[PDB]
Amino acid sequence: ATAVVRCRTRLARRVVAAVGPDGLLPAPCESRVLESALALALLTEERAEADATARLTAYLRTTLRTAPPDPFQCAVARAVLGDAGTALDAGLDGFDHFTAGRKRLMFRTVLAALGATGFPAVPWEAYDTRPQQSWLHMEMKALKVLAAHGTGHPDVVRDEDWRALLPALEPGPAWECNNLAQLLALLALRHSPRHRPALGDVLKHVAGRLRPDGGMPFIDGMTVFTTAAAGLALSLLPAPPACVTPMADALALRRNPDGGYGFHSGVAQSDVADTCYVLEFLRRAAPDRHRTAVAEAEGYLLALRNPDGGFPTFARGTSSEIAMTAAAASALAHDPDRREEVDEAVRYVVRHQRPDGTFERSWSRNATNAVFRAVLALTGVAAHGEERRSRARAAERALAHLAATQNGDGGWGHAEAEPSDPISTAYAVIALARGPRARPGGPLDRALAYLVERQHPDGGYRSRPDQAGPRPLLYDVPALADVFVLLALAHAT
Ligand SMILES: CC(C)=CCC/C(C)=C/CC/C(C)=C(\F)COP(=O)(O)OP(=O)(O)O
Ligand SMILES: [Mg+2]
Ligand SMILES: [Mg+2]
Repeated sequence: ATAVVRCRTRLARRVVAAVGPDGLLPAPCESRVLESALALALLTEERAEADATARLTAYLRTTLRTAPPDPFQCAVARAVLGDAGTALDAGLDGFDHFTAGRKRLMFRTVLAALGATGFPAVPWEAYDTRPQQSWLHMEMKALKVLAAHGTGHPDVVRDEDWRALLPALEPGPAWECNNLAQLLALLALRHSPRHRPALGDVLKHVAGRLRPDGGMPFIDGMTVFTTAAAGLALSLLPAPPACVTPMADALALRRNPDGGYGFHSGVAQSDVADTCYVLEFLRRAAPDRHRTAVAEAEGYLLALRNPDGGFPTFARGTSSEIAMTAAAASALAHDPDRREEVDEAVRYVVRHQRPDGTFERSWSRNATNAVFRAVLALTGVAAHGEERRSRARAAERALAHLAATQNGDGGWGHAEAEPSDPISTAYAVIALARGPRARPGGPLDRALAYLVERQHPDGGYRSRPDQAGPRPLLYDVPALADVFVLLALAHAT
């Protein structure tokens, strides 16, 4: 076969082999500077776990010298190891997202709590947030408490503020698998005498979470998202492997009561991104065997839909997002009775395409992610007449954006002038596979050649990460590189 089909075959063998007997693809998260700095400040303040704090310190120094992250995470590390204002500006430099205002408050309060700058001079209600992802309520309350105590106004804190932090005192792994949220809550809780009896036991577990490199990961892992994406890729191969069945079973038995899926085992918060991948996978690999879970996932998505036709990530009434809306459109299009909601979602996508053919950055920091999501919805949903033309013109502009920004090596990076990486290129490939058939030396041809070239001798891919959280801060789940390249090659072959 062609070099691309051979590449696809070697990668599929590797992804199949990585799926365990429990049907899950392990997907641990790498250490991150931000959480390792917060863990270091917490353990230092409590004079606890000397061995762990020594390793955290060495991890932070090594990482700053060899692989420094964005300016905000660097300023955080420097504050705990020891300009805050300019680092925050460069970190949120052109962060064009509906959460920018909240991120400015969050990030500045983090830095102030670590003694690098003053606390924001804002009304205490600024830390109020409507219910969204479960752990966000806890994070904002933690920051409010830290600011209240940090500025000398502890009496400001109300019992409803403390109550939101109680999950951080539970034994074992972090609530919702989110180490950042627990660390912020514990930094706040250590200021409360009536909560300190529970603090000692949890610092022991926090300290035990360190990874081999001495750091602390953002989250425990992303095995639900990764397993679902990998099953989708494998189910798109000409002859899908047998393992797709235990993978579908592993996902289905983890569904939440609302019918959706969280990003890892034990995450009770469902989200649209995870659910759409599981739904797409189950629809292809086990539509009868898991008919009930499929129906429950569709119901989950429809219950989240916003009145504007778009879909949020976590909760109805939070701002719709383009990538989530395109994903839900594609996932819901397999039933002809949801046509009205699918059409309204695709129209939302078209309405929000930018004048240069792009869409948005949100949970991915490359522009190609939202392009690939949008192009699949624009070209995957059936449509005719006026609506077909409108969607085809929008898809054409998106694919033209890809062609206009393709790097010389055939790949794409996080931004137009960034070096290529396999994940960003994988997303572009999925979109381009909906354009005209590949030709010698054309954009899709060259992107496939790039991916062929970047394959490791062990058949895998090592990529710069693209996932962000809290946005726009990158975190690294290495298992995703192989999975998304395979999804790209399955789409394109
Ligand atoms: C699965 C995908 C790709 C999309 C949905 C987001 C998920 C479930 C990602 C897993 C990691 C995680 C806890 C976050 F990114 C949420 O960040 P955080 O709550 O800090 O985000 P902000 O709302 O503050 O930006
Ligand atoms: Mg957050
Ligand atoms: Mg978080």
